[PDB]
Amino acid sequence: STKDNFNVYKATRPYLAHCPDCGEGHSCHSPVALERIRNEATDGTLKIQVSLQIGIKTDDSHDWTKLRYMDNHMPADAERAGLFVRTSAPCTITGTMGHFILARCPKGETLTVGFTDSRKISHSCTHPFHHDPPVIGREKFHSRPQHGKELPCSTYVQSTAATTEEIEVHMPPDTPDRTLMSQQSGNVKITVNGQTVRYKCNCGGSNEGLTTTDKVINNCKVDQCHAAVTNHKKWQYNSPLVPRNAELGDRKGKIHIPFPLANVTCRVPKARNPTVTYGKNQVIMLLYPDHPTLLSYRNMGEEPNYQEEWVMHKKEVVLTVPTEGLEVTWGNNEPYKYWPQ
Amino acid sequence: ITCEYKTVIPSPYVKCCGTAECKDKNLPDYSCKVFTGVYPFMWGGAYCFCDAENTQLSEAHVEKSESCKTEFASAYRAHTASASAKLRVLYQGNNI
Amino acid sequence: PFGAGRPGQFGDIQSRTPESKDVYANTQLVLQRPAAGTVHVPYSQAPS
Amino acid sequence: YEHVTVIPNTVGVPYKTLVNRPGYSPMVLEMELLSVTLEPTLSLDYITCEYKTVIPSPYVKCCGTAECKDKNLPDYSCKVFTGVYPFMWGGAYCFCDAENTQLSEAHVEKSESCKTEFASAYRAHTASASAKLRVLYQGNNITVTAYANGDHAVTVKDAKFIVGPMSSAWTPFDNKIVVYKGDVYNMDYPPFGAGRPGQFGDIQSRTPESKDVYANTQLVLQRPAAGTVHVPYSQAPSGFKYWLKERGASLQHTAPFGCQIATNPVRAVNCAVGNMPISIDIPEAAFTRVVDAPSLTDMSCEVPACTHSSDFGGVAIIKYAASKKGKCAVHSMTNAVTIREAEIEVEGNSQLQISFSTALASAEFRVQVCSTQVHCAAECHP
Amino acid sequence: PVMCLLANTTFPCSQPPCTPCCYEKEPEETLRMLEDNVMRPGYYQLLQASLTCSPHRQRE
Repeated sequence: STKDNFNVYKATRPYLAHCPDCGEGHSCHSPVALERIRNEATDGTLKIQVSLQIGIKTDDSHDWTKLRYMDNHMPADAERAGLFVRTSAPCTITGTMGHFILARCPKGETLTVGFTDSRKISHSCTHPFHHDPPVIGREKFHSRPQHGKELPCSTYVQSTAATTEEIEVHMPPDTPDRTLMSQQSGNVKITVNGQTVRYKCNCGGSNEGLTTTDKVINNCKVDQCHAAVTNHKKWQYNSPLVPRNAELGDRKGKIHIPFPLANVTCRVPKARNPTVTYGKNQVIMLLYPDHPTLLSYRNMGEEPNYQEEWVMHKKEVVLTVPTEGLEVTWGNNEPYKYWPQ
Repeated sequence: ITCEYKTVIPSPYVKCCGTAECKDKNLPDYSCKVFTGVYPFMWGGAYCFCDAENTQLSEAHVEKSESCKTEFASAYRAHTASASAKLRVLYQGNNI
Repeated sequence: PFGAGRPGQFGDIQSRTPESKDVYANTQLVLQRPAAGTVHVPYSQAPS
Repeated sequence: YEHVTVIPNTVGVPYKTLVNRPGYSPMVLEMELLSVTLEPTLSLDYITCEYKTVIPSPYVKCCGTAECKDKNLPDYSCKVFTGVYPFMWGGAYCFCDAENTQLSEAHVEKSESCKTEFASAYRAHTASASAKLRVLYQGNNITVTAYANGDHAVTVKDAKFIVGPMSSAWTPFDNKIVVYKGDVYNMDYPPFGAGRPGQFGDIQSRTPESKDVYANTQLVLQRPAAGTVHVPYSQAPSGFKYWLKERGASLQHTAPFGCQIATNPVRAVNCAVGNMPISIDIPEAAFTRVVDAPSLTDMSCEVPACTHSSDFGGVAIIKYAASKKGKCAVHSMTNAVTIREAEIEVEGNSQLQISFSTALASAEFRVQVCSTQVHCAAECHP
Repeated sequence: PVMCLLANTTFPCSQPPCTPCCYEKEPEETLRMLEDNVMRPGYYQLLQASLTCSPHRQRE
């Protein structure tokens, strides 16, 4: 029994869609077209949606080392290792499943997603995207600590499971193909090749029809005709970069997606406690930050007079301690309280 | 409650050799426009048989993003607070 | 207030409850004419 | 064109407003307040209900001394009674004549009824005023629901409506309120952990799902009767049961200005207090130019029947000479007289019939049909 | 009992009449059926059953 073999990818397929920059600023019908970039995760993780499907082979089988993309009319297999994500510099890919990629990217103004096909030909899609993720906590750090202050943050979970979030899907539109038509001496010959072809000619007689068998259009030229293969057996993401199917109305399905956004915990480092010296209603701190650290302070009376500054390097701070008291917060550390003697 | 919005844009209705029609849909920020004189191309050539008289119906609406359950801000009307106190009393050599 | 939110500002989208099906939206969403021979839905909208 | 008027905050009274855009034929709009809702923001402090005195089987320690231990339970009471000799049907329960002890224990918790029968204590603050207004606009009745703050703009058939701000900020609700089913009460309820025995709040639960509850019921365990197995006790009766009979009439019956009180959500409906300003931004298309509207001449008015009352007890027949066929607005130029009809159809040398309301015994009033005025003389009877 | 729709009939969402291998047998018909139940609360029960293939000509 294979009663637990539910595979949504048997119904869906990778596709070709519009990309404004396929390299060198020129637009193309991309097999790695960018659909949507999600940046709701406060931890800085990007949830990227593309036209291809990662971790799935053409036979619908799941294989993490493989990737499937639309090659002209038919989907083809490609290596997962060849897949790359970049902004101003390369990104760290944290998870891949179907149309979705999880990536940790450096600061940038564009977002590029690419891969290398079977023929060793590189394909990429560039979209303008301002990426500069906000700071988690009060300290701008580079690497993730094992221990630190536990702060609330959101991330896209690395779980391959699809249970909460979803996308709209529908049948793809008719796929135009000029190779279906040929010039039989001085007429039009439409060869279906075991497919359902929708044809239309700028000639008399039986000029149109949804055919399953070969058709001939006598007293007609090849340029006067339009031929397209219909796709009623497959599903495709409801993409605004692909036209809607003309035959069916507002017909649509829905499928669950991997990596949903969830509330988690982010560990942040606590900046080293500064060298503190005292004076009459005055506190002097010698700040030695290892990275940008936020310093904030307020009076504990009627007039708090809240002040804040990002401390980048070695700086001596002179603060007035009123009779009511002074509260000082240095980065992710718990607030220090000062009172006059 | 407020959160990040999502612009829901389905596949555009490209009516080949015809004129598409926009209808008033009761959806938040519903936008509909029919563009005349379109001639769109796919990888294998032109999508429409006709050179002229093709229309593209573009439609969009706004709804809550998938993030709204996790990332959100709540707007509250705050009135007359109840004051509560926790007091430690050293009573009969014991802390109560 | 609800139904008074401005585009690109706090309240551009307003939901009475987190479970609410219908929401208020004022994001200044304007659909644009697609590029020559291109299938896409270009638009102008005030950011979140 | 923005038309601004002020109507009294009274529900079920149709008001006529004359819109006069310069160079455009007069427009008569009928406005009626269908409902005025004052919904306060509620913050649940606690819920109260009937308490349950949980008394298990007493521990009768035969030939020994039982020991009471401090249990963190609401109104926990424990007492060990010495010199007991209890009997059951088949004789004495204990082998020993003397040295037998009975440990009696009890605690208070929410009754099984607390999910069904309960009163909620709320902190009520700054109410948001809302209004439902019926407008006779272009021969059709339109409904406008807006917050009466003078900021919430509601557009119906291209006409932008701005309702309020309310002239009176009055509310029938105090800072602290108590809700029982469909009834609301203004009550300075005791705070959580301050409830008194036999009074509202003897038992207090922060939420209806709360496991731990506050209890002050004056529960005191008594010595059992000679040779009897039972747990006698003294306790102040249910404060909630006492409040249910001592609450008096709810806000629906006691509130001034004829307030109607509803629950789910808690709100004050149709409180007849102060006035309500109305702003209507009428679109360009709704108006008809004076030249495009019929011109009326040779006007005469006759009143064959009149009774001065609160309703339309007056009848007036107005003769006219119209330049062309079309719709004309009907309006009283005298504030002491009001006309039922807002718009009538005119055609050449014909007559119109209108219904009017007045309190005057001798009513002399002017009627403006389109852009021409006519004097009406009426002798109204009691 | 969660109910789904197929033309003029109602059926349990987890049990479509096309089972087993709904998609393998009739791919167009299966997708059309799923599209007709997109608004139904038991859509994901129908999606799971329709896109699962445990054929007869198999040991396990």
